[PDB]
Amino acid sequence: GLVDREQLVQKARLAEQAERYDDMAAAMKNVTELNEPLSNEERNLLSVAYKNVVGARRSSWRVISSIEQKTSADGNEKKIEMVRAYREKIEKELEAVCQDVLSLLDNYLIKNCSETQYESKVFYLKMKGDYYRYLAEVATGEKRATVVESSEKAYSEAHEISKEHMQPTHPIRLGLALNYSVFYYEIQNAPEQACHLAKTAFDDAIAELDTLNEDSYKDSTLIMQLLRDNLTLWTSD
Amino acid sequence: ASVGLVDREQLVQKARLAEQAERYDDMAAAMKNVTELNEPLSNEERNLLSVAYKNVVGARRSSWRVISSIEQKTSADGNEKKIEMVRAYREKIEKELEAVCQDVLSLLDNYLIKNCSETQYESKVFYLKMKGDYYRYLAEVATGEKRATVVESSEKAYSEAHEISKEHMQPTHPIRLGLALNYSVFYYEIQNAPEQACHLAKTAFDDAIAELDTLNEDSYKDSTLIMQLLRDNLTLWTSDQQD
Amino acid sequence: RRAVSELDA
Amino acid sequence: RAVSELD
Repeated sequence: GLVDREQLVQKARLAEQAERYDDMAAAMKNVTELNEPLSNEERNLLSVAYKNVVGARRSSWRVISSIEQKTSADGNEKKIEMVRAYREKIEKELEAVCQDVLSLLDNYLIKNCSETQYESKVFYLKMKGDYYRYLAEVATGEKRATVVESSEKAYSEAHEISKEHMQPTHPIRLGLALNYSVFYYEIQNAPEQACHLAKTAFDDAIAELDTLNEDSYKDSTLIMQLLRDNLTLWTSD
Repeated sequence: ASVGLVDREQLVQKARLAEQAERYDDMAAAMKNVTELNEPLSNEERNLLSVAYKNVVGARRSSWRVISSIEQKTSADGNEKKIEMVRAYREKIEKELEAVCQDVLSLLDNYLIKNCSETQYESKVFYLKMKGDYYRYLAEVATGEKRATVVESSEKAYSEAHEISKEHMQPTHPIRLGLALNYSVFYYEIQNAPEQACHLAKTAFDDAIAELDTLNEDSYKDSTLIMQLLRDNLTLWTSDQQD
Repeated sequence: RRAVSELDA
Repeated sequence: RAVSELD
């Protein structure tokens, strides 16, 4: 506690409202680097900043990846090169953001979790799975295989921990199930696992839905919808 | 190869790509490069430039507004540490916003407007309106003598574009309407002169309506779009007159 | 509320 | 295509 932490979180909050996620991420990275635990709010400000920063690049990457595929069919060298290069440019930005977060997760956030801070360990492991997943979206060959494995390990470990020490309605445990299911469908290409996981997690939540507070009831159903929407979409051919 | 790809067609192609990726910084840099080759810009190319820089500066206007507004509820609560922080961050955004504005304005003065031949009225008007827009954007964030100077600079550009468009362009042309639209807004928001704002918007709308009879079905969609905005503004500006 | 200047997207 | 978190 030797530089002013509250100011940094306050800058993060400002930047968020100004939709300036690069600034936001840089503030929360600084907060993280002070090496103390993050509050629930602070966790989310980090999560949100980097999700938006990498998301802008995922969105770009997809638009360009798709242009590259109709373009290559027309066979223009100059244009095929140009598009390939620009896609690469975006890739390198995306990956650099991904390491940035992953490094914070490995070397600060996860590291400094005590054995019984199960909620935090799960949040951060899910996040680690997410960001390796985002690398997998744009990787190919041996590189892809490696980050896919890294994603699985993080999503899997978060699953074990969340199964035992968190209840099935908890937003984080649902969010994990949601993203892990999506990992299965989109990266592993394993629809039956995707669905089983989403279904299981949905059903387990419904069981406990009886005695949910009215506060947490809004939080859980929001995510449970998305599980269902996906399942509906996946079970349709 | 790796995006050190520099010839003119390539650059415009990068601009198009960047635009679809919503990477306006990249887009602006490409079109700046195209401009610096010192040849005229096609209609498409003009718009790519216009669009890139409009989006780049528009992100900073939008940020600047959210923070300026936070600075005003904040100063009422009297916290030094927060008042300073906010002030500093607003400044940071300002300097970015102004830098972009000079970048464009420099291209306009030293390439685009300069290389207009006397009878390229359409281009000279586009570019002068643009020049008025960007000096206007500076005025939004300026104060004191600095503000007065850029407000004058905006008026000169918007005014010259007006003369040229009045004589050599028809009243339904999207560019002449867009100019009227933005020049009217300049009057209302920067000069704080509602009666001129309205007159100009109204005059330009009425003049367009007169010629609306014999508009192609192609240009009919282009002009009405802008004419709506003229009207919307007018309605808004005259729904809080002396009450 | 404000007035609207020339649009784009 | 599928959907992930809404943050």
